[PDB]
Amino acid sequence: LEPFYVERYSWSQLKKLLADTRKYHGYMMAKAPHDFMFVKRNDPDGPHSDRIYYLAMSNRENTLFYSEIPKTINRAAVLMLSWKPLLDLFQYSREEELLRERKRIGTVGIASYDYHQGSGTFLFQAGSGIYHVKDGGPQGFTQQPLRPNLVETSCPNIRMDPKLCPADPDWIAFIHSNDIWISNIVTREERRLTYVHNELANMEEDARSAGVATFVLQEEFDRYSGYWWCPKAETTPSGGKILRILYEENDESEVEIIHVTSPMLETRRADSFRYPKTGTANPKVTFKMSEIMIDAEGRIIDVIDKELIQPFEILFEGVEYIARAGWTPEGKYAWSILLDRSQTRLQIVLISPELFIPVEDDVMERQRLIESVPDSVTPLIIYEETTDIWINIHDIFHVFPQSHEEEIEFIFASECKTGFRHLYKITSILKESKYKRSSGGLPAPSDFKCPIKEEIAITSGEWEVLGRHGSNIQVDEVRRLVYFEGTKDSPLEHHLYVVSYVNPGEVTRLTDRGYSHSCCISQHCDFFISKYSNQKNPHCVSLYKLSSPEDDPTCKTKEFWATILDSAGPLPDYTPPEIFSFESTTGFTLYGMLYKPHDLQPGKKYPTVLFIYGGPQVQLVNNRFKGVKYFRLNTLASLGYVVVVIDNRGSCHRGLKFEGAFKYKMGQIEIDDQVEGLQYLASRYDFIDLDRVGIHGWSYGGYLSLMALMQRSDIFRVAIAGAPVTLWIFYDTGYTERYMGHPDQNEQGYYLGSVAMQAEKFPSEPNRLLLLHGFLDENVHFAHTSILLSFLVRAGKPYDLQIYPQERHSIRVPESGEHYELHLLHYLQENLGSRIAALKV
Amino acid sequence: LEPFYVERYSWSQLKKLLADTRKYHGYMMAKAPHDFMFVKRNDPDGPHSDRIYYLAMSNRENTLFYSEIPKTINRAAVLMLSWKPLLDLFQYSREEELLRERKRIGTVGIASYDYHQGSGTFLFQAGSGIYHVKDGGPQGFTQQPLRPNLVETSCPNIRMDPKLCPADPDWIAFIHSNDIWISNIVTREERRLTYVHNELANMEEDARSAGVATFVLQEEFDRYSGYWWCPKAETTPSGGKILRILYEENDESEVEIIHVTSPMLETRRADSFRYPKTGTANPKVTFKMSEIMIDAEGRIIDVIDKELIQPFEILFEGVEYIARAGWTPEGKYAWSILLDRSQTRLQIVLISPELFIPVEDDVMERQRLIESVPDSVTPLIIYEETTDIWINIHDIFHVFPQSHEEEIEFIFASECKTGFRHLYKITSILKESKYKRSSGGLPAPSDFKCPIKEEIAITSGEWEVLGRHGSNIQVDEVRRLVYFEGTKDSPLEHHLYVVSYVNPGEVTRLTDRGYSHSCCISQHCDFFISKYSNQKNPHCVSLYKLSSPEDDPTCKTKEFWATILDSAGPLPDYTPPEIFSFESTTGFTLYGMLYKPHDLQPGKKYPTVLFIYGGPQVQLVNNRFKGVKYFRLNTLASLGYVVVVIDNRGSCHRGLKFEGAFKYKMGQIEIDDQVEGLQYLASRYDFIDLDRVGIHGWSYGGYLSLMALMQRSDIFRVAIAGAPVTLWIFYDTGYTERYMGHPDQNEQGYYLGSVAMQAEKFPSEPNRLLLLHGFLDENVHFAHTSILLSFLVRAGKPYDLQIYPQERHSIRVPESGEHYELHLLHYLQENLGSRIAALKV
Amino acid sequence: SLRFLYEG
Amino acid sequence: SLRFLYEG
Ligand SMILES: CCCCCCCCCCCCCCC(=O)O
Ligand SMILES: CCCCCCCCCCCCCCC(=O)O
Ligand SMILES: [Ca+2]
Ligand SMILES: [Ca+2]
Repeated sequence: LEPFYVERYSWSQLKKLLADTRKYHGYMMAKAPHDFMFVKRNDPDGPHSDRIYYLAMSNRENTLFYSEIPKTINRAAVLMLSWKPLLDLFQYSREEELLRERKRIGTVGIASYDYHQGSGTFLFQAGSGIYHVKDGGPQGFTQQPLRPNLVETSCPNIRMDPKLCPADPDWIAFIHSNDIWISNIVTREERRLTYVHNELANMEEDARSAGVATFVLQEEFDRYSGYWWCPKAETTPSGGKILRILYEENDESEVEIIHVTSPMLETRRADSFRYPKTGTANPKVTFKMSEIMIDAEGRIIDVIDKELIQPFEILFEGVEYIARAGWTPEGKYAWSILLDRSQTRLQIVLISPELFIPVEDDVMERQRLIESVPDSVTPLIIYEETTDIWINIHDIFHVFPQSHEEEIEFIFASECKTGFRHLYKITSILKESKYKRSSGGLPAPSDFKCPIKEEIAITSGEWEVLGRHGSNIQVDEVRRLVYFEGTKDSPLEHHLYVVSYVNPGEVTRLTDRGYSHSCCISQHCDFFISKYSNQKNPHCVSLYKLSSPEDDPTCKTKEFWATILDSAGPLPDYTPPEIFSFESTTGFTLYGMLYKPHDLQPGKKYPTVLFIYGGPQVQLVNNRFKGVKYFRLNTLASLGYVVVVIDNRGSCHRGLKFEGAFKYKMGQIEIDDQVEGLQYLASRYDFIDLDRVGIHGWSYGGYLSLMALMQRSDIFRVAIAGAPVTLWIFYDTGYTERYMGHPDQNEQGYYLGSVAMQAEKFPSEPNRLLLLHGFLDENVHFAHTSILLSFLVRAGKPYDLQIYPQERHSIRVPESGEHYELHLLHYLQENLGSRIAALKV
Repeated sequence: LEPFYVERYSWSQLKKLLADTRKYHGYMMAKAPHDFMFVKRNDPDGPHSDRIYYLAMSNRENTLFYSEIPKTINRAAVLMLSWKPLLDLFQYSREEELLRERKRIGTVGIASYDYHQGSGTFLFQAGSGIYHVKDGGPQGFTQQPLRPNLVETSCPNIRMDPKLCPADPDWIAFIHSNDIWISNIVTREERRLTYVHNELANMEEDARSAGVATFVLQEEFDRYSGYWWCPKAETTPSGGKILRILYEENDESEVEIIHVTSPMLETRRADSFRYPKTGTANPKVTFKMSEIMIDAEGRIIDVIDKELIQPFEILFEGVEYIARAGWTPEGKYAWSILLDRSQTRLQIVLISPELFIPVEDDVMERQRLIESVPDSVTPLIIYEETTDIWINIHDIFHVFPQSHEEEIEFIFASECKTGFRHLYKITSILKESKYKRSSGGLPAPSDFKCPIKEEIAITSGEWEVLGRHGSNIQVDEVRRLVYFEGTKDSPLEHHLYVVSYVNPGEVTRLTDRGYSHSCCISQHCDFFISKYSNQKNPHCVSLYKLSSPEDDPTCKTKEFWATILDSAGPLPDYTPPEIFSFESTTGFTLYGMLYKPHDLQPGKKYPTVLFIYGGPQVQLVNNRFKGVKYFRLNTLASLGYVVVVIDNRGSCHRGLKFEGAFKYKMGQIEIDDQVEGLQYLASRYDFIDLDRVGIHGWSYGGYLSLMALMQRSDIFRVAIAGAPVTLWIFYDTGYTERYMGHPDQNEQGYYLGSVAMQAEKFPSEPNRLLLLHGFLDENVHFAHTSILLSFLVRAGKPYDLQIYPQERHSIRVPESGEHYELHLLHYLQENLGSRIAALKV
Repeated sequence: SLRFLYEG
Repeated sequence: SLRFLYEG
């Protein structure tokens, strides 16, 4: 077995190669239809049952389209639904730019929309403008593009996070300079609701915001809004009504201020950021309520800002984070999912509007308002759970209509019982609490807890329900079923399932095996759409009609109705990887992907590149098309590199115990799994040259790339670390404390997990360590690299470095990505793959 | 002729090599005795005529020593003066740290001292403490170390820039939080004089300072103080006196604020700096006077802060910079050397104390004070000159005792007449001005000009007097001679000269040829000390007695008296370079240095490294010992590199026309000279391999290293650019506008001179461009590199980068320097010198 | 989240 | 001044 040495191209030739191969992947990199919604035609004579609305990209911008769902189909042929544009043609700020980092939005245009069923009113942001159109309500259905109607404003700055009032579709709310405003889209009345922030002041002396999710909640809990409309209006005797907005008010005064380099490099300046680093203060939080009195003809009479009767820290003992919030369907209670600092205790807490009283600096008039609120009105902890690993926040929470006065019925999901995420139907009793506010004491920990009358497991087994990144449930309250996504058939594939929530038993899979599926179920529960792919085939989007057999409504079947997006088709350059697996000495089956070198010569061994992420909340190895985002792994295979990817312990879609393997110990176990899987492949496949292994990853992947070179220089010849964490004390509260705890309670884990404290352990040979980092990174600060370099210089160790001066924790400018790919490919050539690379040692 | 390939050592082996060779250069890197002062014993029975005091380093700290100068010597033997310590043993802040960058102080300890002749009082700063001792006055001479006496304070922060009042050695002044304070070292009374700055405020809303030189003046004009004591006290009828301090008050409100990364990288923060970038506002400046009334027993009665009768912009039309200031010897006038923005007009202006009136916000009482000042009291422009190149500010300015009322007599130096710096004795008439303040108009440009009665050239020729970096004159007012340093014998050697200032003719050289000399002349004009070296011999310091022949006091001779510091001796590793020269096509003789490869093999050609500075205010090529600072050029020669250094057009010590060659055109002409000299050497010496030339330099040297690779990629294989200017708009007013003008008046020069605007012109082959930069650099901001990288990434060009995260525009931490030398040496090996480097193309 | 974004 | 400082 002699070594294969890759073709040694020049910098200009590699640029040409990469440019040519990028030229046939413009149509691949295009957003599939998403954010689907079904609206019934209610037209017996007409040929269509439903109209579906969705966001899609027809290099075009993201916009609203509709398609017509027929009542009947020609089952011989395949129906391709034509895309009708909903909107006519039209005539970034810092906060848009940051939100797009926090939401991980790579695409341009309309990101989302609201819809009010009763009126047909769409509300959506498009650039700076907030816009509305009407379709599918009492006013009927358009047969041509609608003109977007601008919501006019006197506000000077960007309006963010617009939401339609479900109680009245004439009203919207939005955030402007970190305060809540409302606007009427008919009358054009505009009103500021909160006076908490001053646009003219400096952030160093102006740290309060309202209706806004702060950095940690956007980055670590995927919560981007901080205010929630009450879904129902209270009628007044006058003939008007009261609209309500629950909102979060944040005070970031005690949160540390860091400086991130300003994008305009010519200014030689730096922007201030409230960044809660691990073990330091998170923002001081509380709930508030805006009470908005409207008259008979829609004009604002008054606005009363209201606060909790007692402090947040008293009423919600031990709570750091408001993870989620909303309202019950009738608007009687506001709900909230609350976490403690360690993120090992979750609480679902109902909050009545009667807990809020008007804001009053006058101590006399305030004391009258406190005593006017009854002692029976109190917070109701309807659910509480704990874990020795961590609470993974998700978006599953369904509240049923309130049937009895002193009961609430709901579906929630949890990993706390069995160690896998399953659905549970829960019924909680809303007792009058033991704590009485008149007595003048403080409430004990358990005084707001509700008794659990019923707790039925809807699903179970060694597999999880999916509740993140769009995955959710859909409840059919008529047939008493719940649709959900899960890993029951395979950890490598997501599938749509259905089950009864009254007498749970049979779980019916509604999607076909051999693909992974991301699904949307119609609100009417008679259709679902699946965005699906596999390792060989690019993503497709298809509509499926649901129905029951005549004899049994419980049982659910499906039938292909139409294609929304057809597969682009197998690309001739692209050879996909093979999924492999191996029984680890740790007791788990670990999955991987193998890209064999193209035109594999027998009796020859090839240089290997281990692409790695290896961190929580991600699974790289599954049955999906990897020819868009990981197209360059195939490019590496086409030049003669073996490419390997392994999902080590700690990765997701394998239950909480598997994910919990690296608790307190991040960086210590991951490379063992990677090397084990890499050694499994080498004994099985003699074409893997273990003398020439490279490792490469971004963020957590870059972190592990450094850990690999530090811990196992015997295995890994080169390490290319992209935007790595080199020091856990620099990273934030929400992430670090969840996985690693407080720094003082894990001194050794923080030490061992921080490569910058262990600079002496890196190799004394050069051409083995390449650091890459976006200069403007506000997530993984450039100081991770700068401080690592500082200690490498002190320890006499060599390094290579590439900065991307226009980038944050992402690559958005095309030239940056092109340079990165070019430099990486050239680095691997000169220091791992090529013939000159072998001579260089 | 076959190529020599350097020995290919590992990273660890090169570290060993460099460490070993650094081990015998601790004693070499030690400060020679400096800041000499001569004090007469006045003891007829005693064996010593003088005691000399000086600062010196005996790894030790810099401290005060004294030595005894005998009346007679044994002329057979050589007297070694023993170093007696003046001080006993004792029991950085941001502003010390920055001052050490601005002054280019590499050493530690006492940087300077004051001395009051009449009392023997020394004043000096040592760490945070201001200290005093007494020696050589009425109280006599110590025979043992003196205890430093701390000047006690109630000030919380660091006290900077302490100065003894020459009128009263009980009083000192100092700067504290950018305000002038005074302190009495006997009574311990302490008083704040200016209330212009608030220590507690942010610099963004607190931009006024008093007694302080701002950034541009410290960095570009070598002025570090902003206040000046009046040398004489005015007696009061009461029995006390009035002491005076002239000071500069600065307002930096309109000066741009940039952010430089904070040294404590863990904070992820950035410090604010007032940085006047080219074409933007410099600080608003004016003169002020503090009038300090003291009583009979030394207590402060009152302090009256005083301002100019009319604004600075009115009284000193067209002036941007206060380059220098001080007082006439009797304290009758304050003087100032003033520049316009373009730095093509200098003015020497006398300023009477009667021009200043008390500060009064009351408009009634102010108008009485304005009219009380006579119209005859006015600014007196005693000298004015212009140039089409630029004014080089220097420290030569001697004012003679005032003999007549309406005349002032002085020596100044200038390049404006002939294009070489020469001494001129000038006599100016102090007329009553045509402008009258009562009439209520404004003064015309010429209204304050004084007629020049006499202007005699003391020196002349195609050679310059030296007035910078310690070089100055010493005037013997008895014998009517002036001692000065100059380039008359050679541009490669500095020498001490003497000449008459009454009937100037013969210029007698007092130093021996074959060495370059830096000299200090005794205040009594009967001794001089020379710090001298040549290319072969390390620096020596010797004392020489001066005397005249019996027949002619005009003629001056010298005699070796004693050795202060003996030469360390020729170091065995170190082979010095040979100075060469060549007639350029530009019409100038250009000088260079050549390090031949050690153990030169015949019939073999060696890789060449061009070390470059090539910028204004510096001469690299001269007859001095280069085995301390440029020891690693010899190390490069010892491994087989030819090393070349050339002083191109624009460098100094060759007159103003030679220096003026790159006016408006920086970066455009320098590489022609370098290549010309490099090609001269290659035709003469066949061992120079022109196929393998590298270029390396710092600051301006790094700038030209980039220009070399950009303009002449045919010549230069690799370029190592240290802390380069890549964009002239980022650099400051004082430097850039002097050499390149305002950006709008030189659009093409700024464009052509900015490599970041020309990223496309860099090579598309990698391993040819290495950028080095201190991350904390407040002079040449890291944004020069970051923006260059930004445009290189956009243009698809490769680069290598090394950051020194603990460094500013200097390398102070030993580990940084060691890593730099190691990485550079390894880079040259792998990409220029070695056998693998040849294969790599 | 220690999760980078690059789509090409 | 575009003048670096390094003494070794
Ligand atoms: C020429 C070689 C280029 C290699 C391409 C690598 C693609 C990088 C993708 C960056 C994101 C990885 C983390 C994935 C995740 O956490 O979702
Ligand atoms: C191993 C090779 C190391 C090369 C040593 C180079 C010395 C660098 C000196 C930096 C300052 C140059 C500018 C000189 C000046 O302007 O005074
Ligand atoms: Ca997020
Ligand atoms: Ca200076």
